[PDB]
Amino acid sequence: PRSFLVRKR
Amino acid sequence: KPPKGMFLSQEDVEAVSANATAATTVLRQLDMELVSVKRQIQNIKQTNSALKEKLDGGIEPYRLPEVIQKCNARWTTEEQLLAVQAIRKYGRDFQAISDVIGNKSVVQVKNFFVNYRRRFNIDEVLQEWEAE
Amino acid sequence: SGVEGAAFQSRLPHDRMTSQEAACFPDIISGPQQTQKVFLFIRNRTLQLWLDNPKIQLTFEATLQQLEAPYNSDTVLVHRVHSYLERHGLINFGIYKRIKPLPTKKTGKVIIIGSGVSGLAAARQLQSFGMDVTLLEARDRVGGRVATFRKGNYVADLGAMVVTGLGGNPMAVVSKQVNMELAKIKQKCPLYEANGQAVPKEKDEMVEQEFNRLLEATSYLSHQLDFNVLNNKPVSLGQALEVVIQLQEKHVKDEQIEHWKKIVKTQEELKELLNKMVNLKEKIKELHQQYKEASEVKPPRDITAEFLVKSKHRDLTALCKEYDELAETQGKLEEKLQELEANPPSDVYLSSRDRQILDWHFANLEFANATPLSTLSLKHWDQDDDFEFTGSHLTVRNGYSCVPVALAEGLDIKLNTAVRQVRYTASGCEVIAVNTRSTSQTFIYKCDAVLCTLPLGVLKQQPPAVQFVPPLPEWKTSAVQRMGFGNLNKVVLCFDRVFWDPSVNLFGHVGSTTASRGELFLFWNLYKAPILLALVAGEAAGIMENISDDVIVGRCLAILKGIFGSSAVPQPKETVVSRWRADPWARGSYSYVAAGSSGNDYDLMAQPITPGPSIPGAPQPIPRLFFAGEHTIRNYPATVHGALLSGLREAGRIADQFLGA
Ligand SMILES: Cc1cc2nc3c(=O)[nH]c(=O)nc-3n(C[C@H](O)[C@H](O)[C@H](O)COP(=O)(O)OP(=O)(O)OC[C@H]3O[C@@H](n4cnc5c(N)ncnc54)[C@H](O)[C@@H]3O)c2cc1C
Repeated sequence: PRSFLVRKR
Repeated sequence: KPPKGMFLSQEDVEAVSANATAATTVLRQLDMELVSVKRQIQNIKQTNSALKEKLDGGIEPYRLPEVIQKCNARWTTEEQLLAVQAIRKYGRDFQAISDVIGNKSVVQVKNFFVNYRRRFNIDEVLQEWEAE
Repeated sequence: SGVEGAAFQSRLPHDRMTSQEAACFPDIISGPQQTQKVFLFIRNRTLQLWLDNPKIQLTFEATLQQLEAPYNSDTVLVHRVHSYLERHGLINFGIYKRIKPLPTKKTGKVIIIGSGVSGLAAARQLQSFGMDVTLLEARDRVGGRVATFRKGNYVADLGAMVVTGLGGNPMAVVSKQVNMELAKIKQKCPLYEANGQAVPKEKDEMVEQEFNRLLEATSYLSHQLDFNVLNNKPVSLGQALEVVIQLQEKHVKDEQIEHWKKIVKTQEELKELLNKMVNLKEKIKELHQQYKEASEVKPPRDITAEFLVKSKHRDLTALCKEYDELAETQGKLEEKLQELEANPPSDVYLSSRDRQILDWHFANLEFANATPLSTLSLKHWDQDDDFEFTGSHLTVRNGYSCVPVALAEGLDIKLNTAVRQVRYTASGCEVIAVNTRSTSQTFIYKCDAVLCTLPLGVLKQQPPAVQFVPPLPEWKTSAVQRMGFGNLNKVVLCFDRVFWDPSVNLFGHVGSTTASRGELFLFWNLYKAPILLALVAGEAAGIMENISDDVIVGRCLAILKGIFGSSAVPQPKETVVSRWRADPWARGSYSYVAAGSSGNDYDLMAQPITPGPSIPGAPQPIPRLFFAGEHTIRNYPATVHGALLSGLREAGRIADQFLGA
């Protein structure tokens, strides 16, 4: 899912 | 509501989706349209370069010195005859007629017509100028 | 507040009753506002008490003692609230010291397929509700897709690695109950291109900003323009990104065209003016000669000869004025034309290096969803976004296995027991398993209920690893087909010394091609020992499972050598390479919302199966076959907390059925 993305901004 | 610096219209989306290679087709037709406009620049700027060559020197050799002559209220016989010929060559262009004579304001030239209408048949002279 | 914060930490609205509550307390929610606020405070307060000391059981008596009037007035209301919370695993869940030892007399029998977190979570709840529970596990270990590598001091997760924030996370409660070493992950993560050169800071920021704008655009394309079906097929996220990029290239070209088109309009004005000035120069030249010849006639002269000099003079100064006005007009069009040449629009939308760096951000997205962007539903890929936890993401330095192992204590777990067939009827169920070590040794488990925690990958396997008798209905099997099961692999590199920056937890590697954007695109440094963990995401994961560990460790060392220099990178002491798609007890990494699927399929996966009656004209039976696991929890899919919560949910649904509410 989206939450796993690195440096999410 | 689209994000700033992104451009997404219904028409554009439909034009890319319509076909399986519509996207690539639309992008090449803009590329060919661009190459076509860039060669039409080279053509006109090379045409314009030639016209600048022909204007080299400006009109400085054909330029005439400025006349510093001071407008006078008294009408000499010469000035009257210059005027009648000015009325013959130019129409009611009061400005040109003043410039020809060289010492009569547009006001002074305005009055000339009414005073001498009778004596210099100015009606006849204007009819002769109109016929040409 | 403390009561309001307990509701938040339990993923409940503090000031409102949920659908689940409305069902168990219809009298209250249908009635007066004051009784609802009393209910909500009792609930919120009971939660607060549990959350403050989750290492010991919270009894009903203990709850009533710590309630002040008029909330402790109604003892039955407090008992109903406490019981509801306990049943649904909002309190007294995970690993806690029990005050009143479990009764020896057990009601009902449940077989749980799989001892993953979903299985273990359910098992504990059921056992603690006084049911007979047995877990069947194909592997020689518990934890499932929570898998921790251990050789000496080396510790590295091949499965779940990250706690996605503690704010509303039930793993917050578990971390207090189990000794997990939670270590915050530093968001800072530099990129390094094909050659090993760090992306310059200014450029990195530009591409990242462009990635987020491209995503925001796909969302606009989806919700505002309703671009969700194309050629009677669901639109992929990948497709939408291609289309958005093309429209950005299309604009760049359109922009250039409009700019060059206004340059030619100016050049054509100048051309039309120059022609006017060239014709006027000739007429000025001719008229100067005429005046010259007229003035060459020396005085004395008659008045017509004088008039000719004067008229030609006047005419020549007039034409010289016109040419001076045109020469001014020419001079300002040459300024305008030189300014347009000075400020051209952008040559290209994205450079070749930019597109390579953008591909790394797509790889990051392909890692998170564990699938190529061409498989994700444009509309629903992010459907769980509103339930993301708050707080810093953390790693488990202990190794995440510490959690399942803890949950497994005191549970009847048959390891090396591969379920082959699940039979369910009006009178009960048989689960048929075999020994993984010798397929000939057959086991038969008779139970009132089966909890299936088989991964979506397994449920999808054709031909089936597990046969259902009778077969699962079309509505269940259609959901299984529709739903996406992704892949994502990890390369574990154990060294003798740290040759990398200890203050940086992650660092990217940019691939040459789009086709390989996922291949070892990210490196993790989260562990005490000198261990680097490399992710294989996107299309690369599937393909890299056929390539041998040596070649993969090979491609890894090459990439690391390029960033830190040949002398700095030694040979690794221990290497491990995950192959989750090839693993027959996973058949992939975790679920994604595939194009053509939605959140609703997750709810379909969660729905239990009710057998037909044995004898026709017999009353409607009870449900026998239940489903838990990350593919069953719509609001927290593809996570450990999701698995955890899906287990607790099915334990409550099963208890409600077989022990009564
Ligand atoms: C590489 C990777 C990284 C991840 N990273 C994270 C992360 O950072 N954070 C996070 O929250 N989540 C993460 N996840 C997801 C997380 O691991 C899972 O969502 C969760 O562990 C799933 O638990 P489950 O009980 O639903 O399934 P599982 O853990 O797979 O449990 C199912 C069990 O069924 C068993 N089984 C299969 N077939 C049979 C059979 N025929 N008979 C008997 N038993 C059988 C399996 O062996 C397994 O033990 C990651 C997953 C992977 C693969």
